[PDB]
Amino acid sequence: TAPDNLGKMGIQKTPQIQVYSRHPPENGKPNILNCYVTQFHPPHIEIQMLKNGKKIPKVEMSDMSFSKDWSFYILAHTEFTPTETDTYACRVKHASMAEPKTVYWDRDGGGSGPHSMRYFETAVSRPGLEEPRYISVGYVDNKEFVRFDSDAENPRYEPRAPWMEQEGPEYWERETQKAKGQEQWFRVSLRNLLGAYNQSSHTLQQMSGCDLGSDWRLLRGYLQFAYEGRDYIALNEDLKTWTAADMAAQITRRKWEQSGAAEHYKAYLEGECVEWLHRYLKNGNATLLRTDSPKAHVTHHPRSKGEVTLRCWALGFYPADITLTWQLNGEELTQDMELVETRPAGDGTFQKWASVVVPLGKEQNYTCRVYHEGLPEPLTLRWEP
Ligand SMILES: *[C@@H]1O[C@H](CO)[C@@H](O)[C@H](O)[C@H]1NC(C)=O
Ligand SMILES: *[C@@H]1O[C@H](CO)[C@@H](O)[C@H](O)[C@H]1NC(C)=O
Repeated sequence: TAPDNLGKMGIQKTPQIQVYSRHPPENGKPNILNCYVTQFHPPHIEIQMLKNGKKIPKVEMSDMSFSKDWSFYILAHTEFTPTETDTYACRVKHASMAEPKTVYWDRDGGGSGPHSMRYFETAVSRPGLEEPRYISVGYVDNKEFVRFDSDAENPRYEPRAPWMEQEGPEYWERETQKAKGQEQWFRVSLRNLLGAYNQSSHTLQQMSGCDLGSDWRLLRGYLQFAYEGRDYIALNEDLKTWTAADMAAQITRRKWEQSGAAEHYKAYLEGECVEWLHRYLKNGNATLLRTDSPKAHVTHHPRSKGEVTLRCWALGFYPADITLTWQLNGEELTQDMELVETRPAGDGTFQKWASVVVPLGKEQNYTCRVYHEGLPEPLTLRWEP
């Protein structure tokens, strides 16, 4: 259930690109190629996937999520069957870069833990058009489940997970009406903010949600806003007081203090947010509460006559929480270890790898350990000659 805002309001980051396959690539066998682009702002971006320099058709996109620091995520993926000589790339156009960036494919909560709900709301003012584009994405445990997009010919909240088909029409009508309210709220706020910062594209973001534990009781609630991808105002953990990021947001804070806005959101986070997440978790039991254990292996990458890189892979796991660690004769090497952010592999599962540089001839004294709730015991494995 989406939040409902009350009183209104009173820079570029270059993307990071990762290109990888869902399964270990075998020539002539079906697979999925992923292009995972993160940490960029503004959200507008153009992504193409290439095979031998040719645009690949029917590329799917997971759109319009963002992280705690307000920078945007996107996942582009397409099924493909690789062969030995083909070359594959991902080409990204973003306003933070002078020219397009091409990255080539190198062939070398959830479950039983805590749970959370989030609504990621973004309005972007467009120069050639009147109204801003307003998008709302709802998430349960890293899984998109609802979406509203004002660029739709008939804008409406739509189900994005199969267990939301269960909700009757009055649910969708009620959520959609909230979205239209939010759209007006964001539109007038964008106009106020343009004056407040004395400006002449612009972005306004909201993130709201509740965190639950394993007992499914409220751990913490959030309600935070950003302008131009930078903190503006956030509701503190007490759900009573506000933290303002600059002098403009201080004016908004005192206005929202006079009007008791914090209590309106406190009631949503403590009651509605918690109770309907419970229902979503139970309706989506088979999907959200499953555990898929990781399959793990170690690869060998010589770099000179004296040194080699060992990379510990974990594939096909759900939920996303996982711990990869390297050890040398029993003691852990976390400080001198190279990791990659846990990444989605395009089918509901996730991937991660961790690497160390070791002297050639001592590979057998290094061990990788994998911790995952889907594993009855932690996995221990080492490079196999
Ligand atoms: C999920 O479904 C199974 C089978 O229907 C049931 O036994 C289990 O208790 C359910 N889990 C939760 C958390 O509702
Ligand atoms: C390293 O590996 C070898 C091979 O098993 C072993 O003999 C040795 O005790 C291990 N540990 C150290 C500290 O050398």
